[PDB]
Amino acid sequence: CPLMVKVLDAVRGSPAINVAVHVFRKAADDTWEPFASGKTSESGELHGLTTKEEFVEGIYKVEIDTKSYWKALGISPFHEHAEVVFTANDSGPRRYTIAALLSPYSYSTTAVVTN
Amino acid sequence: CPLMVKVLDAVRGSPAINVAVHVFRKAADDTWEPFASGKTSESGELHGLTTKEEFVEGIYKVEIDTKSYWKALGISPFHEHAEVVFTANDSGPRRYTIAALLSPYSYSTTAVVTN
Amino acid sequence: CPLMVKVLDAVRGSPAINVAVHVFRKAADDTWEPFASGKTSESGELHGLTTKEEFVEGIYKVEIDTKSYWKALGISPFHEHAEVVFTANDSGPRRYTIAALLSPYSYSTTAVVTN
Amino acid sequence: CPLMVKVLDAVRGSPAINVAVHVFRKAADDTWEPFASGKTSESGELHGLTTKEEFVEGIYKVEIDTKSYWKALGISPFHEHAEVVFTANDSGPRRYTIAALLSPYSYSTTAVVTN
Ligand SMILES: [Ca+2]
Ligand SMILES: [Ca+2]
Repeated sequence: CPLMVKVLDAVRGSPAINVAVHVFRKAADDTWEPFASGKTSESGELHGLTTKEEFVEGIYKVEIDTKSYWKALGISPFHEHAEVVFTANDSGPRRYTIAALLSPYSYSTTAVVTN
Repeated sequence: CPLMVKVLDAVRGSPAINVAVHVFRKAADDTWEPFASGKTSESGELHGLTTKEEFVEGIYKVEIDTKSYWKALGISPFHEHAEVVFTANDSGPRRYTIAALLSPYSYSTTAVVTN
Repeated sequence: CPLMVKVLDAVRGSPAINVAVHVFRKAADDTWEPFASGKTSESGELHGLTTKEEFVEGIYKVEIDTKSYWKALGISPFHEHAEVVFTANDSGPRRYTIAALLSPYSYSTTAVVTN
Repeated sequence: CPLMVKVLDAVRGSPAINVAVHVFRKAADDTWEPFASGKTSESGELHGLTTKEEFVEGIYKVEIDTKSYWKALGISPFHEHAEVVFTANDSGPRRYTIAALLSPYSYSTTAVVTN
């Protein structure tokens, strides 16, 4: 599992469950091509987005649908989504965990990169 | 001044100075069109991006060039940039401050919306 | 004004208004003695805590009463308070801003130290 | 394992390894009594601090020795430590994960509380 996403809810102190995540990869013509998508589990984690073979070098965009998360809980949030854009695998394959911490008017995102 | 951007550096404990910031507004055909841009000042702030007349309701993207900031300091960063995407909504007088707190492998962003 | 405190509310996207803040200085016997205190203003800021003459080198604790803030908003919080503990060091002219970003189950704090 | 601590390094995008953590519990005379201590592993996690039987109701302080962490990496940080203070088990036993995200001049802490 070379790409994992973990999302927490800073209002409830809980995993953010059922958060939709869409991953895109920049194509040779500079457009964002759809790459993988999924939703966070009861643990706030999303595994199985991609494989070592498919997850080649490139610029990737991880779009976390924070607005739909808050709206489903009856909350009108500020952001449309949280976007995380990064070059991956430039020095060979790595494992990436993209974490996000959500509040209605704020979020944080951190990358943990391991070899 | 209905839209301000403030950027802080969590490694040096300082304003993030001379950071390029580009603002886009979502067009009818779902493309991002340039709206305003600048570089943060010595206080990490970018004022005068738009005016009340120009800053109508819609979806805006604030792209902060974090990668160039870290590279100018000789520090290896994770993200290509930090993106903040939000809907501006008219509900009484509103001023939007988009704050960002930068680390090489993490950032947070918060919206301070006041009257 | 060598020491300022700024507090933001990540749930409402606003300054955190009327938050009690207590500053302590570490005494010779390793106890915390009261040094300054106040409540944040309508802009979430607390100025005028100390003076250059009084704010000598040493270890300081800034205790932010986050629990009372959330309870006044009818929101259930995790922490008893947020504590920020740091050494003030004289290396040229220095101004310290202690910023805090509050959510019910999470907070961040950053030091902005400028000349 | 009713109390776990996880620490990440926002400069390196890595677990924060070998971070000392000291836990205290407020005694009946209002002093902070030592409760448990440990260090984070190669994964940035600290397990085994306490047991369900020992981890009774109370006010707990989790002190994360961030300064020694940064100093051992050759970095002079701002904070002495990161303190996390909370009432535990008030509505019956819960499992607490205290996460911290470290930068030299900033940190965040979040609590994930599960039943
Ligand atoms: Ca390459
Ligand atoms: Ca009880």
